[PDB]
Amino acid sequence: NSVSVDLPGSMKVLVSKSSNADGKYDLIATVDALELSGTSDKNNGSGVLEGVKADASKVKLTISDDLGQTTLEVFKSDGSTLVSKKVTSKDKVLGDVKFNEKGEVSEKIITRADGTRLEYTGIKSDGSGKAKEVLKGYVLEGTLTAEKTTLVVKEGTVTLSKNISKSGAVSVELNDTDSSAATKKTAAWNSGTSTLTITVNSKKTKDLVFTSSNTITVQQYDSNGTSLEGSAVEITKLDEIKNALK
Repeated sequence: NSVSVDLPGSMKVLVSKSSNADGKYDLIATVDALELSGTSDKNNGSGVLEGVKADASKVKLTISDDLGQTTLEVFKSDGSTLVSKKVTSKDKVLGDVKFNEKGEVSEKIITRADGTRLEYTGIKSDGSGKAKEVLKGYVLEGTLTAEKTTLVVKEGTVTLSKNISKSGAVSVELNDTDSSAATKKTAAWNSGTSTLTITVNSKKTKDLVFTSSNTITVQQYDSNGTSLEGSAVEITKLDEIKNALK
């Protein structure tokens, strides 16, 4: 009979134990009560399965040859224009995409392997939109363009801008409208260490590290302004980021 194969994206497919006369394997899957079926020229669970929703929407599940990626698509009833696409890649990152009534990308939610998210909404034909980053304990809000995602935190006269380029590189900057030389914050970004160093009155006050684990840490400098003291503290709420900008 059949063998179960575990799939990325919390799905299972049943593959026939032997091939048919064309050398092909039968595939069966049930995705949220919808039965999908297909035929594959591989034996491991990869290939294409199809079904039809009760509202006549077409559904297709594509499993990559190495079982590393799954793509679950919903189309309009003639199967020609996309409604939604959910892609789990081999790093277990999830891409959740909605399309407008003409099947152009309208909304995209990226769920990282650690569960943090980038939520892109109201996406227009120039790739611009609204953006939100969902971190552990807090949320950052901003905009999207074809060039970058910019998430903004404001505290007093200080604006902190976290940039995620179209390819995923992070840069951070700080602007302060304060004109007093004694209290105005300025800042320098070190991309190599993903660290923003804040300075007040020609002395370093703190390092903000934007880590590869999608967290922010804050570490203070000593009263001189030249060396770090203590240890970095992980931000766990938006208030703590704002406090670092005071």
